[PDB]
Amino acid sequence: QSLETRAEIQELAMVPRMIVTPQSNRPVMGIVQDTLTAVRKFTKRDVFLERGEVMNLLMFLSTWDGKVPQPAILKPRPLWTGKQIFSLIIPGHINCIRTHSTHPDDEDSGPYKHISPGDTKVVVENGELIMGILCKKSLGTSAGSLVHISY
Amino acid sequence: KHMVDDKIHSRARGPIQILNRQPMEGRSRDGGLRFGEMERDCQIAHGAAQFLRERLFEASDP
Amino acid sequence: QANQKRITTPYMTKYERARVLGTRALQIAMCAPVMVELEGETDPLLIAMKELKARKIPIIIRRYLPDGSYEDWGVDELIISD
Amino acid sequence: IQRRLIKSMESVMVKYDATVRNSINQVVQLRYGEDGLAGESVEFQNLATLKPSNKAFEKKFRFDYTNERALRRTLQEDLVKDVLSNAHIQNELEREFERMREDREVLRVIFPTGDSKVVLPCNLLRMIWNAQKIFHINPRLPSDLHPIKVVE
Amino acid sequence: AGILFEDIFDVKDIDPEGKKFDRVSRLHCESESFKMDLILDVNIQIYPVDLGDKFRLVIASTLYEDGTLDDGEYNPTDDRPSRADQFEYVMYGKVYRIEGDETSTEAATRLSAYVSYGGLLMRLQGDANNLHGFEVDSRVYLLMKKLA
Amino acid sequence: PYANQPTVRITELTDENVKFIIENTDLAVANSIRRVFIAEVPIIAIDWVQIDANSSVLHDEFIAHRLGLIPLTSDDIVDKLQYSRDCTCEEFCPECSVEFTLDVRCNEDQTRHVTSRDLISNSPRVIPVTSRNEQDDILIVKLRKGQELRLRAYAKKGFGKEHAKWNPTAGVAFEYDPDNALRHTVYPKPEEWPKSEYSELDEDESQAPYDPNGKPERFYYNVESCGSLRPETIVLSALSGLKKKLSDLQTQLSHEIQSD
Amino acid sequence: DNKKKIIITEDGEFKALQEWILETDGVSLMRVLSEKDVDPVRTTSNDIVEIFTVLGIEAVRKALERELYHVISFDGSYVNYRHLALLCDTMTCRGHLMAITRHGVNRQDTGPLMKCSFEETVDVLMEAAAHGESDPMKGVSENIMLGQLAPAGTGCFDLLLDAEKCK
Amino acid sequence: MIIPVRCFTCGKIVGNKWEAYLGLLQAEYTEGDALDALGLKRYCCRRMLLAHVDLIEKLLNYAPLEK
Amino acid sequence: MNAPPAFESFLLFEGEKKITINKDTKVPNACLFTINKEDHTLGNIIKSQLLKDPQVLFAGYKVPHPLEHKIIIRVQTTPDYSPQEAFTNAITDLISELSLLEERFRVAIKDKQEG
Amino acid sequence: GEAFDWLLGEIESKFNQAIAHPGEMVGALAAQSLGEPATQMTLN
Ligand SMILES: [Zn+2]
Ligand SMILES: [Zn+2]
Repeated sequence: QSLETRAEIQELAMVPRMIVTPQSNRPVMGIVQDTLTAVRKFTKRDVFLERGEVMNLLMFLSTWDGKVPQPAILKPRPLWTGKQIFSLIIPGHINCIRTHSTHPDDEDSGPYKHISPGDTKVVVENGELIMGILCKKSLGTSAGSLVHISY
Repeated sequence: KHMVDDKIHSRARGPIQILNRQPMEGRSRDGGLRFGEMERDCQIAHGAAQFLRERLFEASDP
Repeated sequence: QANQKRITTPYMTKYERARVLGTRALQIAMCAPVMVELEGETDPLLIAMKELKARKIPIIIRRYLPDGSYEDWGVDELIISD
Repeated sequence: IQRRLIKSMESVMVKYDATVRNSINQVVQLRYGEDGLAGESVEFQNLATLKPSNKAFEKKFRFDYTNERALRRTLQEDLVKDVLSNAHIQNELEREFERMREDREVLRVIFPTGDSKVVLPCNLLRMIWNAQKIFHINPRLPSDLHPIKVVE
Repeated sequence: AGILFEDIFDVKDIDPEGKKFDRVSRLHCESESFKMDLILDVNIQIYPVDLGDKFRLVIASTLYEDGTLDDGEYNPTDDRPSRADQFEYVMYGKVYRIEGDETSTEAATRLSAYVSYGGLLMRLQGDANNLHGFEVDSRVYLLMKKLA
Repeated sequence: PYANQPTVRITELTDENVKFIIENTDLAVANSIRRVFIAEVPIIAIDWVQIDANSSVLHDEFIAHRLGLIPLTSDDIVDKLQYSRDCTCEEFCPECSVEFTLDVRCNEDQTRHVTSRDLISNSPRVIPVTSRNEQDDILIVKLRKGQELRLRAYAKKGFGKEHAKWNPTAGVAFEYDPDNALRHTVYPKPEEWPKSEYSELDEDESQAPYDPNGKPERFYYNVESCGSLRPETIVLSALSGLKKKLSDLQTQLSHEIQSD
Repeated sequence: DNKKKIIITEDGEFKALQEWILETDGVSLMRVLSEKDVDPVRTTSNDIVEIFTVLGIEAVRKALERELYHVISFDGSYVNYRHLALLCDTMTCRGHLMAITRHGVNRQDTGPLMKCSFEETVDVLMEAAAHGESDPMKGVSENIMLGQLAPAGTGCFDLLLDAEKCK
Repeated sequence: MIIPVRCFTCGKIVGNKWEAYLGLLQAEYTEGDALDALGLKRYCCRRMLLAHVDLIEKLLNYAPLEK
Repeated sequence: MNAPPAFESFLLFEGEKKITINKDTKVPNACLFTINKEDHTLGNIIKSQLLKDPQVLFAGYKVPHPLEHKIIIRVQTTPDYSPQEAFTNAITDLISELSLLEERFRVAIKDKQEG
Repeated sequence: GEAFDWLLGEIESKFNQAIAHPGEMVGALAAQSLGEPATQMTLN
């Protein structure tokens, strides 16, 4: 009921200032039920979006520079990938390495460490999801996730 | 039975109790919501001293 | 206490920022002169944040030490992070 | 239990001399968390010199200024010549390694179990990665960074 | 020209580890002119590829036949002569890793360029002579055509 | 850059439903037509009730709600009547509304079924569908000896966006690509799924081979009418309403462009 | 490995020696430590009171930190160490084991108004009356009761108008 | 308490089918065959007729307030 | 208590414009059309018709909130073209398509009732 | 050299940002941090 208390709440208790908790030095809020099941399905390797679908999704990016990205597949038909659109969602130029929950433990030893057959081993570079399926481990409330590194 | 219209409630300078001049209790009494001990502790952790004083002094019983 | 040697942090704390912004916003709302230029801002909080970014808030923070002494810092003397 | 804990610690606060004190002004901690750092900014990291063996520690952290061709692969020509010729620089790097070895023993007595997971303010590997990508560092070409500049 | 690499590959295996994704398939191929291994992720739904097929692969830095950089932005209303006209399957990705057999003292005899086409991953590994055009964090095109 | 040239093929036309196929149109056009069938095809329905006497076991709002959902023949009258918003009259007039009266009293020992046949209108063209000259009459309320219901309703022009009682459809079946050739669905086990009535596949084949160059064409419709409008009148009124929405939008667009 | 014997080999690697350890159902730390072939350096107990009686206040500080950490982390959870450290310093900063109860929290010199907020409101205020105790209004509870700005967060400092800068 | 007018799902009129439904049931139809005779082909309208409890018949066992 | 009248989804409030055009500054030759008291019914068809124009580089729409009753359609065209002109042509093409569809449905009904 | 200088500045700024602020009610914060997880761990 005063400008002083309003400024206090706006500078101390606002939700974005509350993303990381001092209790366990990690995010306290993360991506949750539908958005998490769907981002897992969306960042799978075989998710291909058509031009109209991509424009529909870009309508819902607030932080979009208005430039349609070059599709990952140009021929025989232009197709964007879910990782290619989440790369637009990912802010700044953050860099992050995670592993999808189904990541086999004997894959980081053998070959294909940097080209994962299962599309596990999340790698975000310069704010582009170079590879990997996003999940709780990448967008949840754990330490070192994309939301934490973004904050 | 739990419909929202029987639960929604708001207050801005309504009636107060007789003994301690604080907001009444309940929707039916047009009462205010309790800013309890745990809310006090939360706002102490926040460090919001003026908001804490507003809730526990100025919005209750100056 | 010797103002030549102030031991407290040269940064403005989050609480100092909060209270300074609230105080200056109330002062602006009570028709105090504004220290910065204004395009179309009419909200006292926006004007106070513009003054803080410009380092033109005429407030001194008196930080008390546990021993009882105090240190006076101008809002322009502190490092504003957020 | 929650109420009891709160009423026991409610007035403990970080003061402007950076000590943590209670209402009586008694000192509970000379610095918050023994390090004077807030818990939101710290994060998990790894101490790289804790677990490795003496041979591995030597091989990974001792700057080898004798292998001319390896330096030629890592550094530019003027840096290679300065590193190989100058002895002041070589002594600086030698003392750098000695200081890291002393740090290794300090870590070994701090963490008597070989657990390199630590919680520290700045994620140095992530910052190094950020610098690599911001300045377009080519990992395959020799660098123009003088190791003496790194030490200083 | 703007071509970083060109060769003819022969599909020697498809999904050795089993089908991981429905519309995407991993091809393990080998060329003949350069003896380069290739792991490639392709959308087999729109561009099916059978075992034993033979195709020409062209990693390029640009699609315009004349040396001219790309802006990385989608411009379907572009009437310039694009080399994608001469190919069937075209993808657009970025190099995210370059490995090699280099030592602390010796340079690399064999390189291994890794590219990601919006998540569809490729590894082109072989002699370092054929992979000087590849630089990490650099955008390239696939330009792949099937031949009989 | 220009319009489609859709074609139409009506495969069934009864008094109860119309089953047709639109080819060579976009899926958005087909679904907007489907949505307008439900939500922007006006009809006449009771939207004002005045209970003068109700001794029945259902309270007043129950009877009013129940009267609102009785379909009224709206075929040629709905285009002529105005919205009460647009009428320059008082609360009501014959240009924007239709008056109904209901007056029933159970004096006899058997239960009296107050049905839609008891809704007497001033307009002969706008009457309850069941009362039109088989299907029985919609039951408004059952009355016991000594119970009585006397009310006065007014029916208005509206569409399904405002209330489902102004929805003329009793189901709009809409389908496309009956054989999953565009793969807009992905069956985990395509053999487990029954075949569409519009499918053209031999029984061994579960779904059509995937069409990479395909687009949704050939949309199948089954527009069932609640009774107020004929099904073909629902479709024609839907097309006209969508076209007038677009025309009004273009008029306002032209004013905004020229004002800049 | 948390109970194995972690040594440093001559090559400099951490090696976990798999050795016999005993777990007792009672505690005599005083006696068990002073037994032949018993390690008097790593042998410990979970009874913090005995640790305080045998080893002292800093030993019980460390042991109490260990036991609270064990309770918190047993379900895989994690809490920043500064919170455990602050709780453990609160219980040990006065040289004795200060329980988080009325018997430990209302027995320190915190002021009668802070104490009445927690427990034993009437007994505390009556004791303060009988002994003429004075509350200096240093804590947050006392200021909150009197409707004054708590010396907490935004209240831990004062603001002054800068006359020379209003120009 | 009384048969709804429309089907909640599609909006098909079911109010005029309760009495016919009961007459078919006393005519030794099965509930499924009765629902087929009335033209309720979607399982939503079959739900409407098949799950209806005519409570109004019990409310009409009480004398009204006025004679 | 808080239920908006059902007509507020269809009816314009006094002084509220049916459509508003705002230049998009992020990219050139782009506009935002904020259309009040419409929903997916017109948004989807206008978007899909705009996608048929090769001079349209972007065509999308969104209902920013289902409880609110407006849509926003973003249209970007090639520099020689205009988003307002594209939007106008899309509406004209939809109107012509619906007129043709209506006439052909009338013909089909006449054939079906006759034989 | 440019990358290393930027890295040094970044480390310095982030470290100074990690320093605890005078006025933080670390005691109430610690009580909450230790009591909130207590509500999930098992009674038996
Ligand atoms: Zn009228
Ligand atoms: Zn139904």
